[PDB]
Amino acid sequence: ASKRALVILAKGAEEMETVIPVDVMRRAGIKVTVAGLAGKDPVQCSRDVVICPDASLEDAKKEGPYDVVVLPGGNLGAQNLSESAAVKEILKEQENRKGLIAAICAGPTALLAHEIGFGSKVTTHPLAKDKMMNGGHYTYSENRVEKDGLILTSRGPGTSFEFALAIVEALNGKEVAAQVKAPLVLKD
Amino acid sequence: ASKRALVILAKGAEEMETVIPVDVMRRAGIKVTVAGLAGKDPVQCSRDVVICPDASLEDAKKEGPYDVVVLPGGNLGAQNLSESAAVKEILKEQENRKGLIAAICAGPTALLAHEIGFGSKVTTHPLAKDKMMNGGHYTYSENRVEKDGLILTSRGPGTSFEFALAIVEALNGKEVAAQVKAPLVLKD
Repeated sequence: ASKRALVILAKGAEEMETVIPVDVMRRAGIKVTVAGLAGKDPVQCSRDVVICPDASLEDAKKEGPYDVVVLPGGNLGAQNLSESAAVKEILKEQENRKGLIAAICAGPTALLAHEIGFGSKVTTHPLAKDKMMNGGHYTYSENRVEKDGLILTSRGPGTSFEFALAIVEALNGKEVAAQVKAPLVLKD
Repeated sequence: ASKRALVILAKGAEEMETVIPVDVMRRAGIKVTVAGLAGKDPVQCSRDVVICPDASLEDAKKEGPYDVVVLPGGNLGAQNLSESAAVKEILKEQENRKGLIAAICAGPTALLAHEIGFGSKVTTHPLAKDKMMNGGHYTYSENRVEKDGLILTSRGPGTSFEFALAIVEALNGKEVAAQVKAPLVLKD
């Protein structure tokens, strides 16, 4: 009866945008797997923080399904996500079974690369807007967190807490989110 | 002409409170060393995020001095910090040369264990107040970030961005802090 979250971690990911959702989701009792795109080896994030994944993406793919698939940002991380055929397969399957897809900052741009969620309202980092909107396949929002159907997006490192709590609210409900939020000492 | 920051990482540290300052400080051009209390080996943080330090604390001690020494929180992390004689020596030396000491959430309680900064106004997580105030050696503040002389403290994971930007403002000034803050997409 435990919800499961997959966080996909590639070289160049924004480490804050990775650790904050992972931590918050585990405070909410979600089973999170931090899966390394390239294997089980340690991953050098964008600001040189180095994180050891729980599993390779190949292994974690076999222990699905997941209630949420999480795509962190960071410009080089999103590009690695956008180029990976394993990500495409994971996202297409998640879309088909109507599971949640969550992406933050530059992360949403992998959705475009993989033709995921066309027609949805999404947000990105302001610096990633032109890229996400190439072709007019989505509608752009400047809300800090945006959710349209099964696509949940958010804007940058400083929205990471709101993004994570929104995932918690979607999976476990508003009261768990409120209970997890209080000890964090957030402003709003 | 590069400012240097030491972040001391022990088993059980709050990973958000570790990654956010490290990342923000590196965006500001500070040379940060993430030093593992127990050695160069990977460290299991409080929510099971596993981080590889840059150096052991023994090695990093030799490449000082540092403009700021940073103590993350997490209850078991702070207790490991509070029990370590190497931390005591690092903090006492930092106090004597009037360098900045920054601690967040439960982190400040290591200051008490090591008799650092008595008489200063400090803040902690609300849950760590009774422990920090044992003996009346400090004055308690409920400000989200508190700075009194060379002691900079802050309250919890959700204050981590404000805490980090305050370190940046102290080391590099208000304009660098403002410049680093803007791309993060913080609310206030």
